[PDB]
Amino acid sequence: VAHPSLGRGDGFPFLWDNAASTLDQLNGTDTTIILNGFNYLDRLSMFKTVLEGTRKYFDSFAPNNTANIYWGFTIYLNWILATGRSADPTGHTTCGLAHGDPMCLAEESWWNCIKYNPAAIAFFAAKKAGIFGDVTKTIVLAKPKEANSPYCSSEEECQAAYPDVMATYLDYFEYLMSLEKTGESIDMDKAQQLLWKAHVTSMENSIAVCKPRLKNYNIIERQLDRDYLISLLYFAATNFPTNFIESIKFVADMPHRQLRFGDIAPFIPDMDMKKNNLLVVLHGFYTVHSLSGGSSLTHWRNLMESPVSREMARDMVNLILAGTPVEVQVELAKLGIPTPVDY
Repeated sequence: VAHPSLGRGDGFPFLWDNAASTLDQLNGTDTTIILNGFNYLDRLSMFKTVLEGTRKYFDSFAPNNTANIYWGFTIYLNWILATGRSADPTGHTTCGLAHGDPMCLAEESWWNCIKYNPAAIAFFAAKKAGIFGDVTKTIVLAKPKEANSPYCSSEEECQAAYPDVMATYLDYFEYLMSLEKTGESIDMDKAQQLLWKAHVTSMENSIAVCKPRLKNYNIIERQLDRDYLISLLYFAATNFPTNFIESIKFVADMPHRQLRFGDIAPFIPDMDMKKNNLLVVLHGFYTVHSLSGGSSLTHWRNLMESPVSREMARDMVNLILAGTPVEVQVELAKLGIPTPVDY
């Protein structure tokens, strides 16, 4: 069974070796490639194939492709599986439960809802850019069952429903492809900024359509979900790295199980101090955001235009990841955010 932070045991995702490295290895026929977006292993392949296709850009920094910035959502896929957050929370199907199909990722899961596109649409953008080489096969995606679903099931449908999402992931992969023609080395800060801009665009394009799924969870776990999504917008503006090491550091500090009535951070007794602390912090970003009418995020983005501000903001993120109990509003003030007051 998948471990929340360790994956299969060493940090790499559960069933890492079973996922495809190249499009050749995916199931299909001679004119089609078949992917089930609602299956863990196929989603893992959507990540792994891009990781193998982009390996050459990050090779001189570290072994085993661990400097690649595509690890972020790859590691979070393992975490949503390991913690039961991809399973059907309604009780209407056995999708994702141990007595049903444990690989199945539920349509009604809020986590699956927000994380689907950074797998699938990003995969299409990579293909279009030529990350995979030329590919004559047609991609066929398993279809959702809900009518008027937020989950798109083809290249054209995804393009039409989420055009900005497709475009921003494309910008990232097009920038990587340009390194082969300019005969230049990779600008890490610029590449990271490009990938973050796609992730953020995806989150923002999915927030309203995935919102109703929040109601399938109790109020404590549900507020964590909001806490997380809002916090991510703040973390992205800092250009914090989404490589292997940093991603492992984040999921280690995330709760290992779904929350329930009774859980109040930082006094959750089956979690270490680093997890309890991260939960307080996530809610701290939500509170600043909420009390300011979202205006703190706008200020934060403007301040994060400066590379020196971004470096200082990443230092605060490292303190937080180490378990240091910093007050978010007080730190944001120190970096020049006017901090709101409750009325």
